[PDB]
Amino acid sequence: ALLSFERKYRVRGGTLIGGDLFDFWVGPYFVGFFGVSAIFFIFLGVSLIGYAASQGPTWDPFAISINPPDLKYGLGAAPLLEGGFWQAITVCALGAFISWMLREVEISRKLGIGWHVPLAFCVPIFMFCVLQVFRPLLLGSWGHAFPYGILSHLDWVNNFGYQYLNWHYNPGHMSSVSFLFVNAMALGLHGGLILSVANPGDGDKVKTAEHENQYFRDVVGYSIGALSIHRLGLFLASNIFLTGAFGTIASGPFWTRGWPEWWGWWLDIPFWS
Amino acid sequence: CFEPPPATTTQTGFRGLSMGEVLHPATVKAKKERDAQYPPALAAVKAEGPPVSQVYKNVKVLGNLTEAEFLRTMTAITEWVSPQEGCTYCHDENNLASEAKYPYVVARRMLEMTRAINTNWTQHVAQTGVTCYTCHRGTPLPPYVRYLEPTLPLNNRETPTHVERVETRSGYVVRLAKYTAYSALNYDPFTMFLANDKRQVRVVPQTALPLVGVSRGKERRPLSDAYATFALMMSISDSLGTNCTFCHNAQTFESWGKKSTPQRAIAWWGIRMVRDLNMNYLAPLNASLPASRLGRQGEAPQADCRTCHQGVTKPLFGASRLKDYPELGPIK
Amino acid sequence: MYHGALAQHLDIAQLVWYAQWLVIWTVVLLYLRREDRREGYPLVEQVYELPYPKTFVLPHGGTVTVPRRRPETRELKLAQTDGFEGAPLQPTGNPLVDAVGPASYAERAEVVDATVDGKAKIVPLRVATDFSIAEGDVDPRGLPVVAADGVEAGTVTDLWVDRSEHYFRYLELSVAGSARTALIPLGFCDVKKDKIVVTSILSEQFANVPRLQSRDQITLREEDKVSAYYAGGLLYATPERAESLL
Amino acid sequence: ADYQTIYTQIQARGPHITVSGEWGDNDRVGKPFYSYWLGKIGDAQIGPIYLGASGIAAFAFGSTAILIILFNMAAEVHFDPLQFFRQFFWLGLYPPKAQYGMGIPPLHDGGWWLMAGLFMTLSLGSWWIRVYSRARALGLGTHIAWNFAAAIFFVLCIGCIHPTLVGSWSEGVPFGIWPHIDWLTAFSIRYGNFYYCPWHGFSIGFAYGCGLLFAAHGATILAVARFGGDREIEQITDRGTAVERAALFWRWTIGFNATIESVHRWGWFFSLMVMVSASVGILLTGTFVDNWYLWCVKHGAAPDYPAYLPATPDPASLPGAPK
Ligand code: BCB
Ligand code: BCB
Ligand code: BCB
Ligand SMILES: C/C=C1/c2cc3[nH]c4c(c3C)C(=O)[C@H](C(=O)OC)c4c3nc(cc4[nH]c(cc(n2)[C@@H]1C)c(C(C)=O)c4C)[C@@H](C)[C@@H]3CCC(=O)OC/C=C(\C)CCC[C@H](C)CCC[C@@H](C)CCCC(C)C
Ligand SMILES: C/C=C1/c2cc3[nH]c4c(c3C)C(=O)[C@H](C(=O)OC)c4c3nc(cc4[nH]c(cc(n2)[C@@H]1C)c(C(C)=O)c4C)[C@@H](C)[C@@H]3CCC(=O)OC/C=C(\C)CCC[C@H](C)CCC[C@@H](C)CCCC(C)C
Ligand SMILES: CC(C)=CCC/C(C)=C\CC/C(C)=C/CC/C(C)=C/CC/C(C)=C/CC/C(C)=C/CC/C(C)=C/CC/C(C)=C/CC/C(C)=C/CC1=C(C)C(=O)c2ccccc2C1=O
Ligand code: HEC
Ligand code: HEC
Ligand code: HEC
Ligand code: HEC
Ligand SMILES: CC(C)=CCC/C(C)=C/C=C/C(C)=C/C=C/C(C)=C/C=C\C=C(C)\C=C\C=C(/C)CC/C=C(/C)CCCC(C)C
Ligand SMILES: COC1=C(OC)C(=O)C(C/C=C(\C)CCC=C(C)C)=C(C)C1=O
Ligand SMILES: CCCCCCCCCCCC[N+](C)(C)[O-]
Ligand SMILES: [Fe+2]
Repeated sequence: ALLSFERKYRVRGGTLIGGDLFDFWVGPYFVGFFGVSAIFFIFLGVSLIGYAASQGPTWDPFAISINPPDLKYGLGAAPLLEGGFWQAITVCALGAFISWMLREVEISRKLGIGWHVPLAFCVPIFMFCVLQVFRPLLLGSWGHAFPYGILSHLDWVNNFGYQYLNWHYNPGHMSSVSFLFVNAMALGLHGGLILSVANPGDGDKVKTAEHENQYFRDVVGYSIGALSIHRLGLFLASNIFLTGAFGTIASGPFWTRGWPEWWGWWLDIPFWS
Repeated sequence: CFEPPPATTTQTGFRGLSMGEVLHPATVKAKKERDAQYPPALAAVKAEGPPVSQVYKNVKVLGNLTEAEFLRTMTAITEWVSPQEGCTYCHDENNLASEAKYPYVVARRMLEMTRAINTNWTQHVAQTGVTCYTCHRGTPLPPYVRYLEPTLPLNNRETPTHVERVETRSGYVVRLAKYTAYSALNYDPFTMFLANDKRQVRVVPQTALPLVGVSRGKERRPLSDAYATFALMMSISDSLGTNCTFCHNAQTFESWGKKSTPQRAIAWWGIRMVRDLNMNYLAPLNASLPASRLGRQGEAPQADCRTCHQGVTKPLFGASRLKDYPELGPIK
Repeated sequence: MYHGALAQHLDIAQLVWYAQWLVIWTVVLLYLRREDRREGYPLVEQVYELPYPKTFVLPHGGTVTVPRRRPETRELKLAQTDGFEGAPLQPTGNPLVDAVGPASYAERAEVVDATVDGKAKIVPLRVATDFSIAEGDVDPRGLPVVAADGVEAGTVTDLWVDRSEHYFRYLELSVAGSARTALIPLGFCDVKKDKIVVTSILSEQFANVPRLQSRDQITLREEDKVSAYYAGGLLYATPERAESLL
Repeated sequence: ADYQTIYTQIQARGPHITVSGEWGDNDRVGKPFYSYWLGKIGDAQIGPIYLGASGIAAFAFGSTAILIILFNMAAEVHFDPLQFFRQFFWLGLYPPKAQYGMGIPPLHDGGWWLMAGLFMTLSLGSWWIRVYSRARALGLGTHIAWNFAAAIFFVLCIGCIHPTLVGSWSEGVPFGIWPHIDWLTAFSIRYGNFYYCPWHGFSIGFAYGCGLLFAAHGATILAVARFGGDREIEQITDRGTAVERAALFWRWTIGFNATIESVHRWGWFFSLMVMVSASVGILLTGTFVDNWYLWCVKHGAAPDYPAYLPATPDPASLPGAPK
């Protein structure tokens, strides 16, 4: 149940809490304190989903939807059926995600590698907090958060967009979408380039770093380099949400009109009006 | 380029659908102050005497009123429409029955029109109704009217720039944009949907699968119809100072039942009302108005949603004078 | 009402829906997951879903077949403390020198990584005389190397440049109180204007940095040995680094 | 902290490397020049660039398309240069507003749009030959060209194939900043909410997946840069501790792992499937599905919600209702 090269890496150490007590594996999975922590919040969360589902109409997993409370309840607590389940499940989700991130730190430390992955994984946790915690706080109600259902969450995104008439004109969104597109393209390019060098076809020889740099210098007149494309990729992916967050938070608390009208700052300058 | 919190929020759909209004309190406050200028009703008067239909010589609409009531209607009408020029805006002092001044014949048609809103379009105006003031706001020219081409500013009491003037061809895209809530949509929804009843606002098929005989080549409506409907909805939204979720669950714009709010059904009646006003009362006044009031195609100024609403979901925040002025309707 | 009826009139979009899921699960389970198992499989301490070994034709002659049969040589340097498969293993000696846990190197080939035109790729600036430090950056030659304990451990003698990518990958330093140089990867180096800070290991541990067979070139296995030593230090330079932080 | 994962502390300079290809060596133009500031976060060298016929053909065809677009945009503000700069984002070149079916539209109502599209397509096709042929010239696989081909196929679907299949040029995407964006809503509305198109779902899953995968992969390689993880080619042919540690990090976290080669196949597949899934969705739209929301209702896949404000009957359906 070990990879051929794995045994030599399976030493004690690198935990943040508990020392030797949780320093072990179940099959391929490292445990650690944050492993135990994660499994607690996951077990609690999935149970509350099951309990909520049992009170609702259906057992169809694609129709299940645990929704936040009506706006009336503000930042207060709500009856379980009427949004309380939603509040409990959000706390378990945060618990599970933060546990998962800190478990990645323990694994990083045991292997003596950089902490870059758990750091990168903080970006989507932040964005979840912007949608479910920071934005609802600034508007004064948990009711502004998105519901936990596979299809119902799309209806929330849809209505949220159309509350600002045309969400495409949101400057934070324009940035976010630009990073999503260039990131998807760059992964294609990076993945394609590596495969092109290691698999040239027809029992021909594997090529070189020099071939990689030459290919892109020929095609676009620049090659960023092998290390730098990995740093760039983390940059492009991360900025999908780091720029997006400002467009989401701005919508309601810092802007109440349609997003097209925002561009009035430019269009309505007196000297060309 | 930003509006400081807090924001006022309402809920128009099931919790978790992100449906409802988003309002800046300073903006709501400024519109409330503007609309608080609605003059108060004049003191009620006892119906003492005979009907003016056999006292005065040229009363074709308000003939049932007694002298004291009729003079009250005339004092209200004057406050609402021409408070600066007074009774002589419409009247020759030497003969109060003279139709010699152009505003007189127009005022009569406007009494007919106001009574028809309050009687035939209750599905839209309910028991709030309208007075002259709803549209006119104390000036003979109502501040928010439409010609058969887009004009800026929206408020005709504001002075146009060189580029806003309809004659400057280079400002056309901006005249269109500021009528569609700053969108780039390349359609005039007033001329297309509100001037008359030629075009259908609905574009979304009511079948899952494409119906044979309306779905290929020249039998299909062009995509431009979807854009145009979108432009009407941007215009209607800005005119009422609201967003799509006031009327729709965006899940299905085309669906009624739980997928639409009662305000959407009222908006539907509003579209029919505006078309009636324009086709049967406002467009035909080009024969009765001076050249200085007409557009470049010889059209009379006409009404859209903003003419009454002026950026509020209910005109003047629901202020009524219906029970104060029953002669403006309804009329059984 | 009929037993076995579903409330579903079939249309082409419905057909293409099932087809798409089929294509996705086929590519993921039967191709991508098969490619994922080319290294470290078969498992030790199942076979029917492994692909046939892949052969690469190398740039400078020869072939390699993956997975390589080269065995793992650190087996006796760790002991099964406990009967439970999941329990961590105990080092038998100094894990930093024995090269286990985060001090582990891979059984990489004892060949000099080469440029496209057959020269050694990673060489000191005393050999690559056509290479320089860019105008504006710190020439670290002559500067002291400060270890974790604040002690000066040696002096920088050279930089090793990657001739293929035009990128410095190692510093060479004279080790104070020995006749030897050591390599350190730039990744373990804080380059200040008046010193190189190394938090990875204590000053005394620069003595046992793996030695190069040759003075002016390095093999792929040697690169791994040098790099792994410093990473070993993150957990083993002091006894309290292997212990939990909080 | 590995400061090298943030920037290059000490930059190297050396002689300009050139790898010879089977053809085209003489079509490389420019003197390479180095940028100290670029060299902090990437390679310092800018240029030279390969020209060739496909390069020049692409630039010529592309420029024609841009010129046609810019001239129609200048026409829309009647060649006032200050209004042009002001209104730029709002300006566009539109497909036909009227229904001419597949009839070639007149210049004033879609003909220019159709010409701009033809030149854009010939530009893309030329650039594809460049991306493919440069790979073959250097003895590299054509993986990039096939990823690029899926991207081009998607542009052909929204620009040309969908309009052809339903038989109207009116359905094409306008040229312009705001106008190309406005099309997204007009199209979603016409076809009953793209959230309810399963191929929109797939395409988004793969796009979000590209974010997850490049963040994870980018972060993983920086995490093992100390061990030369960035030298991905020789880690494929000769597994080092870099990719052993990378594999075990993921195996211990999620319970399974890729190889340094196979993770690039995951990346390439996810990227490709954004464009393939999107293309299938457009091909089905209007041809075989008119309203995605009602299609989901028909297959029992659309959620329902309680009333909050009262259910509102369609006024058009009431007895005595006007048209
Ligand atoms: C009508 C509605 C519109 C709309 C409304 C909209 C809104 C309201 C918001 C966006 C946002 C965004 N939109 Mg957008 N949109 C986008 C693209 C995007 C995204 C790039 C961006 C960020 C998404 C996000 O927050 O994920 C969030 C994902 C998260 C937080 C995932 C967290 C993962 C978690 C940590 C881990 C969970 C683990 C699992 C539970 C584990 C399961 C266990 C299993 C696996 C074993 C495109 C490309 C388009 C196109 C082509 O038109 C578009 C159109 C529209 N959007 C419409 C115009 N959009 C967001 C944004 O940034 O706007 C500025 C945003 O708030
Ligand atoms: C601001 C905008 C948002 C948005 C807008 C959005 C759109 C527009 C679309 C989706 C879609 C999806 N979203 Mg959603 N979303 C989802 C999850 C999902 C999936 C059900 C699906 C595919 C995502 C994917 O492949 O990503 C990449 C990740 C990959 C490839 C790794 C595998 C992830 C795995 C498939 C996730 C499975 C989640 C579980 C079913 C739920 C949790 C299970 C628990 C109870 C054990 C989560 C878990 C979250 C959280 C926790 O924040 C989230 C937040 C948001 N989404 C924001 C609210 N999302 C698509 C869909 O088809 O929905 C029907 C879709 O079209
Ligand atoms: C209200 C409107 C909506 C909408 C309408 C919409 C439509 C109409 C379509 C999409 C499509 C898609 N949407 Mg979607 N959308 C998306 C995400 C996405 C994309 C993943 C996907 C594919 C498009 C793409 O990658 O283009 C980016 C990549 C492109 C365009 C490839 C370009 C390649 C080309 C070779 C580049 C050439 C460059 C040259 C240099 C150019 C030179 C030009 C010169 C000469 C003039 C998200 C994440 C959300 C959220 C979070 O809400 C969302 C909401 C919405 N979308 C709303 C529901 N969306 C597409 C799809 O999947 O449909 C099924 C699509 O057709
Ligand atoms: C810009 C940066 C990008 C980014 C980056 C990274 N992403 C990472 C990492 C990095 C670096 C990791 O290192 C980590 C990982 O391990 O990789 C394999 C990870 C992961 N990214 C996942 C999902 C994911 N990433 C998304 C987005 C981005 N990622 C953006 C694009 C999206 C969407 C929607 O886009 C999804 C769905 C998981 C697979 C995994 C966490 C598992 C977990 O935390 O387990 C712990 C938790 C569970 C196993 C279940 C918890 C169940 C709770 C308690 C109850 C239900 C909660 C409720 C919210 C349900 C609502 C459902 C409803 C909406 C339908
Ligand atoms: C999921 C798959 C993704 C994907 C994939 C892939 N995408 C690729 C490839 C792959 C595999 C390539 O192999 C190829 C390439 O070469 O990569 C370096 C390429 C391309 N993707 C570009 C743009 C893009 N991809 C987008 C989207 C996705 N891509 C999706 C997300 C989007 C969005 C989101 O809107 C945009 C804007 C161009 C840079 C390039 C075409 C150049 C061209 O066809 O020129 C033809 C036109 C000209 C040469 C015009 C002349 C120039 C004038 C003066 C105006 C300047 C314009 C300038 C931008 C042109 C660049 C020239 C310069 C380099 C000297
Ligand atoms: C004995 C036994 C087997 C028991 C099992 C029973 C069981 C289920 C649980 C045990 C019970 C206990 C006590 C548990 C404690 C341990 C514990 C905390 C377990 C957690 C269980 C759990 C929650 C599991 C779910 C894990 C999870 C979040 C999985 C999601 C997988 C998904 C969807 C991934 C998305 C990303 C994706 C598409 C990846 C595919 C490609 C891969 C693998 C990329 C990762 C990757 C990258 C990114 C590289 O760059 C790379 C570079 C060089 C080499 C390798 C890699 C590499 O592998
Ligand atoms: C235009 C806005 C008017 C203003 C301002 C005033 N009046 Fe008027 N008046 C107007 C009309 C259209 C009519 C005909 C009404 C109808 O039912 O057809 C009238 C009528 C009169 C009369 C009756 C005169 C007669 O026919 O003999 C009187 C006495 C009268 N109006 C008086 C009056 C006064 C005193 C006003 C200022 C307070 C005033 N009118 C304003 C139109 C308009
Ligand atoms: C909106 C639905 C209106 C209501 C209610 C009333 N009026 Fe009106 N009026 C309206 C328009 C769009 C116009 C055309 C523009 C114009 O200024 O001509 C008018 C016109 C008049 C006029 C002529 C004004 C002029 O040109 O000098 C008069 C005298 C007038 N309207 C009077 C009037 C009265 C008395 C009303 C209540 C009974 C009334 N109007 C209602 C729009 C609307
Ligand atoms: C009430 C004040 C509304 C607001 C705000 C918005 N819409 Fe609307 N919409 C409304 C009505 C009454 C109608 C039907 C008009 C008719 O004559 O039948 C519509 C129609 C649409 C449609 C077309 C639906 C169809 O069946 O084809 C769409 C696509 C639509 N509306 C969208 C939309 C958007 C995006 C809005 C915010 C910008 C919006 N509407 C606002 C009523 C109201
Ligand atoms: C003056 C003649 C009007 C015109 C033109 C339009 N509307 Fe209107 N609207 C008017 C009144 C007097 C009222 C009643 C306010 C009340 O207290 O009942 C309304 C009401 C609405 C509503 C309902 C708002 C709510 O319930 O909060 C909507 C949604 C509405 N109106 C929309 C609407 C549209 C879309 C119009 C143009 C097509 C339009 N109205 C024109 C008066 C007048
Ligand atoms: C069958 C017959 C007879 C003929 C067939 C013709 C044919 C195949 C036509 C095909 C047409 C097609 C595929 C059209 C597609 C159009 C599309 C997808 C347009 C999309 C986006 C347009 C955008 C973003 C336009 C932007 C315009 C500008 C920025 C103005 C140009 C100015 C610049 C400075 C260059 C912009 C470069 C950009 C990357 C920023
Ligand atoms: C080892 O891998 C890689 C390189 O090293 C030799 C590159 O040089 C490039 C090319 C990167 C460039 C031209 C940066 C410009 C921006 C984008 C989005 C491509 C890619 C894709 C890559 O994968
Ligand atoms: C690569 C993983 C992506 C998985 C996301 C799910 C895509 C299929 C969507 C089907 C259900 C959505 N809808 C609304 C069309 O029914
Ligand atoms: Fe890589």
